[PDB]
Amino acid sequence: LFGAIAGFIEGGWTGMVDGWYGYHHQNEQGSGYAADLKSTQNAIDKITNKVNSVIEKMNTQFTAVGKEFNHLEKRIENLNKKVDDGFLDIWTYNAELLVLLENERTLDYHDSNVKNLYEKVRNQLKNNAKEIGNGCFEFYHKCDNTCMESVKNGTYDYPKYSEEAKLNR
Amino acid sequence: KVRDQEGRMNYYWTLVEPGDKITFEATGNLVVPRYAFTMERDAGSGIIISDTPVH
Repeated sequence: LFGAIAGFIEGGWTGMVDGWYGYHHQNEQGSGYAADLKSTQNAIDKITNKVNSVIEKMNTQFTAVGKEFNHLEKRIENLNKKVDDGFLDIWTYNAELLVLLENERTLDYHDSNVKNLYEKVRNQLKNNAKEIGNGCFEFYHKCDNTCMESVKNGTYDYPKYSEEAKLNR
Repeated sequence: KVRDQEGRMNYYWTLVEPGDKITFEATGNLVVPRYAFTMERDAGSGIIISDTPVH
């Protein structure tokens, strides 16, 4: 558990519908949502792979579990029942535990993705911005839509805005 | 007496291999075959006992 989903970010965004993890920017040119498509696609691929691994690893074979025994073959009927009950117990325990564990894995996987996005942005801005605490960054320098498109992309030019940010810090 | 009869009839079956022969010899009490079944088998399945309709 990393502490982002239901942590220092206390809620999801219903408005942001074009992805799973994203940004919300507020400039003098306006406000908007913009999902991070690369991280969302990576998450989709990995969750898809997990679903495929759980579903497409069964390797079932043709069988007929029903067997008929007469009144004088009660012991063999009991053996067949025992086999069936043992298989049922093994499979129910394994299925329940597997689902319970992989649900944890998926939820912590998403929580790690959100944290990683936050740390990437934070390390990319350094001291040009102030960390509010809710999960947000208030810029010390006035920067436009191109600046935040660069921050989303990962090409923030810190030296460009450093001198501007020093005066207001 | 079950089904109005006090005697009995035991029913027997066998599989004759290709090229093999079956021989019946009797002085009485024999219910001879009339129809045999040329049969070819597979891996095996079961018998579903149900009232569900067949479609």
